[PDB]
Amino acid sequence: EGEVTELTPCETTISHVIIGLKTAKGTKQLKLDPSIFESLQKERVEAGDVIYIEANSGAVKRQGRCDTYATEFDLEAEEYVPLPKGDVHKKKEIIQDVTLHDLDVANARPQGGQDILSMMG
Amino acid sequence: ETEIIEGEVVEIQIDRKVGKLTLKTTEMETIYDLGTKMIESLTKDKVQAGDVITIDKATGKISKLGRSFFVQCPDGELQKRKEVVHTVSLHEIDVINSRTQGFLALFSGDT
Amino acid sequence: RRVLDRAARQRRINRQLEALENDNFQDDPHAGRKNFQALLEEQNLSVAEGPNYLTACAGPPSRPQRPFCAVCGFPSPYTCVSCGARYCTVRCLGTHQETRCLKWT
Amino acid sequence: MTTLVLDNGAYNAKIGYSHENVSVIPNCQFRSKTARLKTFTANQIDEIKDPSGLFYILPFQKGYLVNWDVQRQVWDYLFGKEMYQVDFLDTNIIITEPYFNFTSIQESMNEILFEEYQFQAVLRVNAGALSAHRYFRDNPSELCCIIVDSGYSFTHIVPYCRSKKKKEAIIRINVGGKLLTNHLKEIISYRQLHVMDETHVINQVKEDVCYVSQDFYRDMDIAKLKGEENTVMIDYVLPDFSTIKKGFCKPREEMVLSGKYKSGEQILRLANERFAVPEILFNPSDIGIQEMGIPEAIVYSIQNLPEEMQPHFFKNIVLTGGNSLFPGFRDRVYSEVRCLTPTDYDVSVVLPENPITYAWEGGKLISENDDFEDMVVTREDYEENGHSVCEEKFDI
Amino acid sequence: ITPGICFSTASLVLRATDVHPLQRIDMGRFDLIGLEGRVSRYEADTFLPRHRLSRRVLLEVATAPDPPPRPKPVKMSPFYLDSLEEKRKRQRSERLERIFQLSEAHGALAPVYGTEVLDFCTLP
Ligand SMILES: Nc1ncnc2c1ncn2[C@@H]1O[C@H](COP(=O)(O)OP(=O)(O)OP(O)(O)=S)[C@@H](O)[C@H]1O
Ligand SMILES: [Mg+2]
Ligand SMILES: [Zn+2]
Ligand SMILES: [Zn+2]
Repeated sequence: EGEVTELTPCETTISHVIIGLKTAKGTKQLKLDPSIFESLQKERVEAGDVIYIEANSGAVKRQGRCDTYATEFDLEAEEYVPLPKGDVHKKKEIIQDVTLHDLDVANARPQGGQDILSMMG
Repeated sequence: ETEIIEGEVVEIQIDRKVGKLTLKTTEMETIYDLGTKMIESLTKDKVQAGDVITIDKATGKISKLGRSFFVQCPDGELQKRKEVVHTVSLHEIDVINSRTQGFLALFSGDT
Repeated sequence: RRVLDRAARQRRINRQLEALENDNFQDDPHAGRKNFQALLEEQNLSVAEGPNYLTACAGPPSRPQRPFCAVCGFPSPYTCVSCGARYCTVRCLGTHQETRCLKWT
Repeated sequence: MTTLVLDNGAYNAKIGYSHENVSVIPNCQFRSKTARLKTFTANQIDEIKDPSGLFYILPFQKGYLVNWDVQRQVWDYLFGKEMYQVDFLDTNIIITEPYFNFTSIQESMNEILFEEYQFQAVLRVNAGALSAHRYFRDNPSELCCIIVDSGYSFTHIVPYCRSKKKKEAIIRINVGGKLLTNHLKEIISYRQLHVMDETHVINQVKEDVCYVSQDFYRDMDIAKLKGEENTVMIDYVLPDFSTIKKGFCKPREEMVLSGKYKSGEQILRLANERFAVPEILFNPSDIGIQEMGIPEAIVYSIQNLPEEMQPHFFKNIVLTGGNSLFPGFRDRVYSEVRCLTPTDYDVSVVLPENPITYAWEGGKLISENDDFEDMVVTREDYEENGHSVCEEKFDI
Repeated sequence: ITPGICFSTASLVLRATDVHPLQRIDMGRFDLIGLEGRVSRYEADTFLPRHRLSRRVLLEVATAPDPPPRPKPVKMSPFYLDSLEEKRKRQRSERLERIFQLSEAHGALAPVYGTEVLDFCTLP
C-alpha cells in the first residue's frame, strides 16, 4: 500500500512491472507479476495515486489521489486521500469464521469473466 | 461535509487536455484551472456562458438550475463547505449493497 | 475589467522576488565596485560546462504549488481574473482590488 | 605562531583565535538617523540605542562578496588594535568562502590577504568543508556525510566524503534568512503595519516567534479560528526603545481577544506568519520560487551519487546554519526525508547544539592538526607560484 | 422527455460491504466453479503431482547465477554494510517463501469435472 511514484513495465510482451510505492515510513520498489499490469491499467493507476496491491491475488484498488497533489488543479473531480502512514508492506495474521453456506453460494455462480456470456450474467 | 460551488458561468475555455472556467457571484468573480475529469464532466453536460450551475467538487456533479441575464445569480461566496445529512434506512443499505447497480431496485421493486 | 498579459504577471513576480534580496528598503540616511550580474557576465559561465553556479541551481519541485491568499495568507480557492492573484473571500477580493489589482499602489 | 579562524559570512562573522573561544559579530557597517556623521562597523552596533530605521551597508550581495570597501573596513576593525591586535607577519588565517566563488573574487581575496595584510599563510576553504571535518572528527566510523548549510543568503546541500567534496552533487536553494526576513516585513506591512524600515526588529521577531509546523494545514485551520481555540495566534509588543528595550511576546493568560489594550503598546498580532515564513525553506514555491525545498534537494543530491554510497549519506544528515535554529526544523527535515528515502535505508538527521559556530569549531580542529602546514599557502611561495597554487591547493 | 431521478445517499453507505484485504481471507482457495473451462484433469491429476516446485529447487534456482546466453542457430568493499545485506537476504528469503506458498496454493484445487470431461460430454 502506498502512493505510486513510478510505474514501469519491463518489455521482454511485458516480462514484469516495476512499481514504486511511497508511505510515511519510506519508499519501496516492487517487482509485479505481468498479469497485474492489466489490473493496473483497468484501475487507471498513474503516478501520484494511492493504491494497494494484494500480494496473493494481484488485485489492485486505486483508492484516490494523494492529497499532496490536491493543488495541481483548481477544480478536478478527484478524491484526494492522505498518504498511508505505516510501511508499504503490511502483514497481518487473521482468523476469520466462514460457514459452509458461504462456500456453497460462492460456487453457485461464476465471478468475473471477460466473455460476453459472463458479462451479461 | 462537502464543497459546493454555485455561481454563474462567465467564460469556459477548453483546448486540446487543459481548460479554464470563469465563474461569478454577485460579490466575487474567479477563474479556475480545470482538470481532466472536470473538463469531461463539463463537456458531457453542455455548459455555456450565462448558465447558473452548481458543482460538487469531489464528484463533478454539475446540475444546471437555470440561465441568468431564469434564476438570479447566487450572492455570497462561490465555493461553500456544506454539511449534508442523509437518513438512510437499513433496507436502502441492503438494497444498494445487494448487487451492482442494486439501488435501482429501490424504485422498481425487483429486490 | 482590464486583463494583464503573461509578460506583466511574470514581470511583477520577478520584481517581487528580486525585492526580497534588497539590502534595505529606505535610502542612505547620510544622503552623501560591481554587482552580482556584472560578476556573472564577467565569469562567462556556460551551462553543462562542469559544476558551477548556474548548474547548482535547484530544479523545479515535483509537488505542485499550493495557492495562498495574497491578502491574509490562508489557502485560497479563488484566482483573480484581472491580474491572476489568489484570494480566498469577498473581503479579501475587495482588499486586493483596492490595493494591488491593476495599478500597483 | 597563532592561527586566526574567520567565517566571513554575509550576516555574522565567526572570528576567533585557535587557542581561544568564538565570537559572533555582524559583518556589515551600519548607519542610523540618530547619528549625523557616524558609520558603525561590525560589533559597534551595540553602542547604538535606537536601532529603529537602521541602514545596512553589506559587503555581500546574493551571498557573494561584491562590495570590497566595506569588507576592508570591517576586516581592519576586526584586525585592528581594538578587537584582536593581529600580528599579520606571524599569524595564519583560515577564512571561509561561498560555494562556487567566482575567479575574480578569489584573485582579489588572494591579493588582499597576501599583499595588503601580508599574512604568513592563508587557508581558504568552504564552511561545509570545516563542518564535515568536525563531523568526521566527532564520528570516526562514518565514511560520508551530507551538510545542509541554511544560512543568511542561501541554503546549500553539499555531500562530503572523508577528504573530498562532491562538486557534482552540490545543490543550492535560493532561500535564506535574508529572504525570510524581507518576506516577513512585506507581509506585516501589507497586513497590519508598515515595518519595511525595521529590518532589525522584524528579524528579532522572526527569531522569536516563528517555528516550523509538523502539520501545515492543521495549523492553518487552528490559526483561522477565533477565540481560545486559536492557540497559534500570539501578540508581540514591538520595542519602542523608550520603555521597552527589546521585543517580547505577551503571555497567553494576558492575551486579549479584542486586540485593544489600555496601555499604548504597539502590538503586532501574528497568527499564520509564525509557520508560513519558515515554510519557504521547505516549500519555496509557496511564495513563487520554482525550486525544490530542503528535503527534496537532500534526496536529489544523495540520489545523484552512486548507489553504494547512498545509505551512508542518508545516515549522516547534518543541519548547519542560522535557519536551522527554527523550532521543529530537525523533526520536519527528518519526517520529509524519511517519507522520501527508501525504507531499507536508515535516516538520521543531527542538529548540533550551536549550528552557528559549527564551521568555526571545524576550522579550529583543522588548525590543531599536524597536517595543517601542508594545506596552507605561504607568502614566500605566493610571490612566485602563489596565484596558480592558491587555486591548485584550495578545493573551492 | 423527463430528467432522471437523482437519488442521493450517504457516501458511507457505498462502503458498507467493503472489507480491507488485511481483514478478509482468500476465498479463491474454495473456488471450484472458477476452474471449469480453464483447468483440466491432466493438470490436476498427472502434471502437478509430478512437476510441483519444491523449496530446495526454488532456492537453488534463485541462488544460482544467470544461465548462459542461448547459442545462435546454426544451419547444420569500503561502503559495505552488514545490516543492510542481512535485511536484503531476509527479504529475499521471504519473497521466495511467498512464491512457493502461492504456487502451492494456486494449483491445490482440482476441477469437479475438468475441461476434458466437459468437452467429451458436450455434443455439437
Ligand atoms: N534563533 C534563530 N532563529 C531563526 N533564525 C535565526 C536565529 N538566529 C539566527 N538566525 C538567522 O541566521 C541567519 C544567519 O546565519 P548564518 O549561517 O550565520 O549566516 P552566514 O553564514 O553568516 O551567511 P552565509 O549564508 O554563510 S553567506 C540570519 O538570516 C538570521 O536571521
Ligand atoms: Mg555561513
Ligand atoms: Zn484571504
Ligand atoms: Zn487582481
